[PDB]
Amino acid sequence: LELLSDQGYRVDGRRAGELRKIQARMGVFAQADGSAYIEQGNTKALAVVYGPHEIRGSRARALPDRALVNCQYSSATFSTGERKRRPHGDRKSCEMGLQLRQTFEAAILTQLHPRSQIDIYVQVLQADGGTYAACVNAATLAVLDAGIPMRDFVCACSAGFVDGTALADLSHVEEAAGGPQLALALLPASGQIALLEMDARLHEDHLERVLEAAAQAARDVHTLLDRVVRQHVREASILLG
Amino acid sequence: GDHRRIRGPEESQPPQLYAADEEEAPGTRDPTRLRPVYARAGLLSQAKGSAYLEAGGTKVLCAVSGPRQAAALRGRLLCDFRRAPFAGRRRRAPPGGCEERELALALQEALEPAVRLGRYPRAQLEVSALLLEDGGSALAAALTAAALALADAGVEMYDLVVGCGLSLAPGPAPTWLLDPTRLEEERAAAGLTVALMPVLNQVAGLLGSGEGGLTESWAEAVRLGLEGCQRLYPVLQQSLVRAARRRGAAA
Amino acid sequence: NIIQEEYQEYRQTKGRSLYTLLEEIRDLALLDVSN
Amino acid sequence: MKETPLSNCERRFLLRAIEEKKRLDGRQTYDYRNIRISFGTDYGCCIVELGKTRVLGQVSCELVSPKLNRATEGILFFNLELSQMAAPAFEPGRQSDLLVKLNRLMERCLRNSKCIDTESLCVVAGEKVWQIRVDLHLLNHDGNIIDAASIAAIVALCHFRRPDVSVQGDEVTLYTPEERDPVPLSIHHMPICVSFAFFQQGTYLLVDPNEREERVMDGLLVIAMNKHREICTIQSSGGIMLLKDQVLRCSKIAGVKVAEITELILKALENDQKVRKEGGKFGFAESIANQRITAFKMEKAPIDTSDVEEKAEEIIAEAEPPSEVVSTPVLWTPGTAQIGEGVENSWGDLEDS
Amino acid sequence: MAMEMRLPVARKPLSERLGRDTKKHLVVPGDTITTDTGFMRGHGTYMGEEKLIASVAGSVERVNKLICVKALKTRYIGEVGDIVVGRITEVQQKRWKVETNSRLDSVLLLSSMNLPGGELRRRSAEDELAMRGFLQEGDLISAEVQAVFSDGAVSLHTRSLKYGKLGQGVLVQVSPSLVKRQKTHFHDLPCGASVILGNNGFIWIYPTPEHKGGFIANLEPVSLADREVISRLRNCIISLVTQRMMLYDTSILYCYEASLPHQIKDILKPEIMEEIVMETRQRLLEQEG
Amino acid sequence: TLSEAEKVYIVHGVQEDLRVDGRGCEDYRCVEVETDVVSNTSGSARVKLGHTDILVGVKAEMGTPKLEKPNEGYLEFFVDCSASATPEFEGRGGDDLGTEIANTLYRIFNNKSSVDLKTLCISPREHCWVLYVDVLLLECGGNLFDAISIAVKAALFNTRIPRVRVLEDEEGSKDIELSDDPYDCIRLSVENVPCIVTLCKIGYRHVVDATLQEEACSLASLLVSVTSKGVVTCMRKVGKGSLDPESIFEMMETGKRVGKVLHASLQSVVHKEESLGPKRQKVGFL
Amino acid sequence: MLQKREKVLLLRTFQGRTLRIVREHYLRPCVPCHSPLCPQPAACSHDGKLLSSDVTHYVIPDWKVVQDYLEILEFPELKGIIFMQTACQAVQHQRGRRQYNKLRNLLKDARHDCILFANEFQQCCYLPRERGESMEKWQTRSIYNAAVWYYHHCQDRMPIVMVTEDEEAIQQYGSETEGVFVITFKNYLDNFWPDLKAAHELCDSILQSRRERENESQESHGKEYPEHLPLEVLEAGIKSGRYIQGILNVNKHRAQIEAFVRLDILIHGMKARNRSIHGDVVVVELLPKNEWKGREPMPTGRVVGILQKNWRDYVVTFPSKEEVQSQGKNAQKILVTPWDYRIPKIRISTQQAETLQDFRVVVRIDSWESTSVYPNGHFVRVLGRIGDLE
Amino acid sequence: EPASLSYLSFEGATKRNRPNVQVGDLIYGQFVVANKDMEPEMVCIDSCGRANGMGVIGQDGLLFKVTLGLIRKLLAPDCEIIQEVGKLHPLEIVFGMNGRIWVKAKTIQQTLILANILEACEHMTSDQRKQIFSRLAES
Repeated sequence: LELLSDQGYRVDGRRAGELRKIQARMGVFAQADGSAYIEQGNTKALAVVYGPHEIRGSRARALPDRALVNCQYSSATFSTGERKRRPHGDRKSCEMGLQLRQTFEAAILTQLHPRSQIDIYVQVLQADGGTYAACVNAATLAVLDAGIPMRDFVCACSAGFVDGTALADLSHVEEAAGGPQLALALLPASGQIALLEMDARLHEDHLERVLEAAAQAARDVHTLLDRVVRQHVREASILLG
Repeated sequence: GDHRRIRGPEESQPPQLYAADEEEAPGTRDPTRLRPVYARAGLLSQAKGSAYLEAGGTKVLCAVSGPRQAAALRGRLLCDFRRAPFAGRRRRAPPGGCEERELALALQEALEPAVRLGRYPRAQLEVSALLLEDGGSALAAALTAAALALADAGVEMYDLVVGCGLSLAPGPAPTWLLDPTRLEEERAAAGLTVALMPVLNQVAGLLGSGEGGLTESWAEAVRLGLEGCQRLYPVLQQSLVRAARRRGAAA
Repeated sequence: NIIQEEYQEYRQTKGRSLYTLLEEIRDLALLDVSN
Repeated sequence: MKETPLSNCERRFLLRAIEEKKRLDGRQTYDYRNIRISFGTDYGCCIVELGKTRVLGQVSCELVSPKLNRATEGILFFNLELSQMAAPAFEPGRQSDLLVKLNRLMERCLRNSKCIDTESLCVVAGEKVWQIRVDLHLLNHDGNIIDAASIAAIVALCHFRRPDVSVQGDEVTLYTPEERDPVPLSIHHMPICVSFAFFQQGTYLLVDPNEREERVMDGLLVIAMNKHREICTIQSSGGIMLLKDQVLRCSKIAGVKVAEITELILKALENDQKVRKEGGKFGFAESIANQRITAFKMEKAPIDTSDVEEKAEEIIAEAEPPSEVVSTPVLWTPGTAQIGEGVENSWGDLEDS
Repeated sequence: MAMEMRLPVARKPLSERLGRDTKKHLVVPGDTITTDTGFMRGHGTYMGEEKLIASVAGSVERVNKLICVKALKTRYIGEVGDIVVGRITEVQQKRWKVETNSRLDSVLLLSSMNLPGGELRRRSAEDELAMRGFLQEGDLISAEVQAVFSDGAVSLHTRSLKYGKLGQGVLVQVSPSLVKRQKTHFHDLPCGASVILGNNGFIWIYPTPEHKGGFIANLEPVSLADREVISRLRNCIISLVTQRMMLYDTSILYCYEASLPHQIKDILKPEIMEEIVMETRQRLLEQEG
Repeated sequence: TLSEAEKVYIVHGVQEDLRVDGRGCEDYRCVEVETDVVSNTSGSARVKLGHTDILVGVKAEMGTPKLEKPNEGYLEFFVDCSASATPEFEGRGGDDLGTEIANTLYRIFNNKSSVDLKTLCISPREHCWVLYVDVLLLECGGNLFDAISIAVKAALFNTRIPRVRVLEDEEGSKDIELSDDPYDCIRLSVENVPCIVTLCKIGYRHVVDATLQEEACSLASLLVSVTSKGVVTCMRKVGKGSLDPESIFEMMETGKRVGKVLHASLQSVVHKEESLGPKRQKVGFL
Repeated sequence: MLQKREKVLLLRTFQGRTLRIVREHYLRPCVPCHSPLCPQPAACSHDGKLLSSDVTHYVIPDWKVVQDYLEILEFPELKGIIFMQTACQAVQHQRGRRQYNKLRNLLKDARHDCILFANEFQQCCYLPRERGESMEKWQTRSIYNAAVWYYHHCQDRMPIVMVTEDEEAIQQYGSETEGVFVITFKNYLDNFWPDLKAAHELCDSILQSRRERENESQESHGKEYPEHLPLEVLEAGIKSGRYIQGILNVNKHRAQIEAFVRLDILIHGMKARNRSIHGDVVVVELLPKNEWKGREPMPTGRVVGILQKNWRDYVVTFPSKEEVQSQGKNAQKILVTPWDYRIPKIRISTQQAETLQDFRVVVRIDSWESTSVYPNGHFVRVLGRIGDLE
Repeated sequence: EPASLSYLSFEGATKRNRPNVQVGDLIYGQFVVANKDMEPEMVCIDSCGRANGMGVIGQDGLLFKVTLGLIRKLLAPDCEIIQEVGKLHPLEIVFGMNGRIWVKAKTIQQTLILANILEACEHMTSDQRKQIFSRLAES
């Protein structure tokens, strides 16, 4: 099956270094302390966070120096072509939520809430392509909605490598083809990487180019989400006064 | 499969699905009769309170443990419903079942309206019921027995709980029946079970689902359920009298 | 070309090293010089 | 129970050392702790010791029916496990956030690299095919669990030898090491993990850190890269914030180190095969150091089995025979009978009525 | 009774219905704020390398050396001499625990409590037994913050006559940034009820205490003419708090007067709220302006 | 939880036909049902009764008939309770509530005439259609039963069930052949799908659509399942207090009337939403 | 910039499971048109192979004229061809990999006038399906609209000639835009290119062989080999004395025809050979003397079932590079060439074909299937290297 | 079980001039109650009350762990281990009967060498072995 024609167009019609269309929203729920909603291409995510509160259970499990970030992950049973229902014991949700806890224990400036918990929940309503970057961006937006301070605006994007070229924002069709996928979590101001992932084989000479293309696609996501945040803050400033 | 049990065959189809004897015909009866019931209290010796209830083809054993450590200002009432695997047409998975949890909750939302937990702060009561055989109305036995066990174990309650059961005939002129059996329950269209306090005259629990959609049949099903709960009371009246006469005379 | 600068850079340590000596000390302390 | 806490003197001591670029046990930055392999007697069993860590690897295969779809391959389980003896803290159900990342590291490396040939592990299609199942155990925790676990899995998989079968027409047959000789496996490449630790916000790095150096570190970078020049996985984790020249430096380091490690592994497997083929003695027994106080050897010994007949005979003869009060069974009504002191009446009746 | 079933309507963004341009300075996390020779960081910002970097979305407010960013969604932060309202969630041996929408729990010490009697009779260990009897689980108090602990905790005291356990009424919870700072947070609105505008986001509405500490129960029926007023204020408070309006006495009085013409049951519609908020906006515009 | 004085004020108000919102003893707050929100599924709904939030999905798949009857399909319910709704629902903890709702829904739908079962069988003893109803709790704001029994009738009204004309003949292509048309489906005749009506009892008066605060002041309640035609399917009593025989008879009339009005108004609103088709766009979560 | 749209699909898997997979589509403003009269160079910049205007016209098959008649459109006298990607996609998803590989070689060549056009990635040539449709009608509609757009972008300067083998496109589409015709192919040739009579004769050849085509393809139905049957039939048919059974061999000069049935019965044909291999024990009836053939009329047979079932285990090879790079790079199915002329080719599924093109391998056989003309297989083990004695 | 100090157990400590003790610091001190009836309790100045080197120790050294046998061997009146080991590298040690040792050499290299070579002195009996080992490590 052709994943890259001779003219250079992909299956869905975009070039190598081209992103999908994103369409976000801020302030979706009322009961919670924060909310967000993002649709990166054809993947629909959702995130809900709860502000610093008293530690549940009170089982002397606190940290006297910082706060306790607790992130979960779930997925609807109609998120793909087949039903594929899973119990709440799978190790895919735990490992992705553990990478989420790892990146948000590094992005959030957590040494300001001693003896406090931060509960982060992510719900995926339709998964087609990169789920990790959509969850990271949806929870960054939900945390911003909650007013929690952070060092920067963390954003994630993936990439690939087919026939000597580097792709960007791979889809499920391209992902399920046995290629060197790779994902980051970037802080735009400093260029630092909070998490790095890859799978399948790839020669060492093209790692620099796949990583650079992924970082550039993350910097391209940064501007598009930045305009959404600026429009939201200008909206609320207009509302206030 | 399970690392805490003895592993056998991975799959096992019971011979009922291969049973070449076609399903028989139940028959007919008078819907104004009750199966004779025998009740005994204080059966187990190592339990704080226990009771054993048997009527026709139904065999249920209930035991009550005393208050233990751990709406406070009030005590909890833990419940646990479990039926023997050797009951009914087929075998059942030992680990559990959604039917067992639904009936456990239908028990919990029916024995708490009787006892007064405002006398056991920070304590809790645990009730365990076991069905040795399913030969008729079951929820009409897991309520009477778990209330008799509570009354013989010396916990303070406002009144007892007496249960009954009903089922709907599948004919062109359906009529509700009292104390149905498996031959009259698997061929039925609907069923109803009531939990009535006989003295306080207050319904404790209600449950019913089926094909009867006119709000004039359920009035009779409810009120004949109330007549059943007022007719089963005297046997439970003499059962606790005999139980207390023997317990006191045992000193 | 690129292979030999970093070859001489990231080799296992050559010969008489401290780790060598301290492991010698460990297995001579646990030795048995009476059989 | 928990682990001894970390003082504020050890942190200071490790960090003045690391700034000065000298470590406790003498090895410089770009060094490994030397390795020591030991082979069992039945195939697919080895003991690797990296420094003072131990891992036990053991492969074993078995014949099942191949699911639905993928009718012409075989399956490959894995199950890492952490033994309570590795360290005080490990507890059967209280360390559930290391097991996951470890099993994952191992599975992504071994199964996505496509070095084992699971194509040619079929007998029929739609019917019985071999299902291998690797198993590793951690015995002693001294830091760098994953390098040792990976080397262990590699050696255990490159030392297994299957059973073997005859298939012709539509008929099966299963041999045994006396009927037919066990057969090796087919291994394309050898993916071997490497780890790096970062100290005081990426300013220094140290190759192959142990458990104390592990408690004074920010985050970890692992880079799994098979032989030749082909990288197979990387997984940054911990608390680190990385640059881009550094990933390349790390890749160079892992290349060099995996070259050397593959040298060692190949040499050890060859020597082991030579020993097994010469005809000498092998196994876990003939590995115990003899120049050491805690080893002792004893050939066989008949102890004296000359007396047991007499003792048993006199014991049986010298004790009281079974007695002869025989009891009677009572019959109430077919179905129930009682034996013992019995009950007075025939049965209770109208006791309280 | 018809059980009206309307359909959702797309929201109109940019607030074009009135039209305003902001003259403020707005920032987002990662933006580099002014980096002159010497400045002091406020709450909402942090420092990197010779840089003042904003860490939360909001608007900068400076008073003469101080760059800080004021976020529009936070949790309550305690300050000395601040009126708060809370609920008891735990009764301990020598304290209670009260939830007041803060990052932690708030402690009400037994040493600071108006015990029944309201005078100098005694204080000893005999009271410790019955302290957990009257202040039971899930009760409402209205106290004043005493001091700030070393980990963001707040200690609150009840050493007055206006503070103590509250009685009948309704509670409405909003965000703790819509209550306007004043010098009198206690009000006696000339409608038939009163209100306490807790700085932590707890709004309590209760009828006027007829003539003239929790000693009185007064568990007797409340007249019909008082419930309709409490329901009117409850709905008006929800209406004013929702879109933007900052809450205080005149806005609530203005909307209450504006709400007489039509019934209390029918005001839940998106447009009736709009036709009341705009009317209150223009009445405030023609009064203040 | 709420104090004793608040409970006394609320019960007195209920006895006076006044409530904190301002409605009466029988008024019902509006809802915002919608359809066709999810793409990958074959039917959707989104019910908003207040602070609560529901989202469901129906997917029709190929399957095998059960043993007792070959000319039928079956229904499988699974009421998930997402942990984003409330922090105490983190991981384990939403299992008991989900099982309670799923078993109640099964009892509601466990009848021969619920919608149909002939339509979902194509070849006796060899094939049948299966329906996957997937409820997803997003927020909890009280009265969850009616807010789910409405989103189920709504999603069931929006099913597709793409028609398959494959011949079962052995000589012919027995393997299931579809119609190859991406927009060729069939309706489901859901006119008489029942719904649940909850009637909380406070004091000696019963209240429809009680809020969480008004639910905490009540001691018992009864659930009735009524179709558009006005027939009863299931009847389960839930609560922590006794009820008395009389109040059953005087709650049945209110359950019947509220059910009839609820069903007629839902038919009217669904026909209004359906009268205009691909126009009006679709807005949800954005 | 771009404009998202969707595409549903109905994929049928091997197990009989269909699914409504949904997928993406991204339109663009400016699809390059690779023409020398594009009235704005910069917007696309024409960075590829670019025609030179000398021709009288331009002919675009709609989908079929390149599906089957492709073998015509190679003559270096033919000039001015442009391919619409929708036809390429049709032929790829309908004609396997061989015809498509010739087509893509045709395109990737600086000898002809072939280019490719992004009909489906252009913002006003894309059209969505409607109530009541088919791939053919939707296809012709899309091709028509693409033609009209290309004409109007050309400013009505170069006369487009839409050729079809559809007749209804002729009667309707070709009458409502001045400067563009919908004519049949032979009419195209005659009307324009007489001295190409060689093509005229090859077209008449292929059109008479076309009239054949439907007759051979509709006289084949849905069965390829006689279906087998039980054994009790074969005991009886032996005993009653209507079935001989012996060994069976094949010639090797001629190995698809000259099959012998050692009692010699001449088996002619694969459809007569009925999925069976040498060294086998097959039961056979006789046949009427009016249908026997020559080497005189010999007693040919008919095999219905195989009692006893004797296989073996051969040595085969993998295809060549320039025909693997076209298989994809994750090419599940593959074809293998045996080493003796007596054996058919075998269908197996592997994922190492691009790094074993210098080795002999070994396979076996599990099941002969009738929806394939070949038998299925699976790899067994590696062998030595082609070139060294070992 | 963990032990238990008191704020006034240090030298000259009162309700006002409390001593500075953080979490995760090493203390030299002696026991006064160690029966199997309570958590052990230790005071940290003296019997009389003048802290003789006791209190919080360790600022630029290394604390490692050895077995009880080596501690018993070193704490002997006829032990020449410390004198000879200190002949090569000047040192100062504070032994602990729980299996802990605090060392402080001059150079970090010497501290590494003393830390490694002291754990092995329980074995490798003197004379035929010790002089050659000392000569080899001289370097």
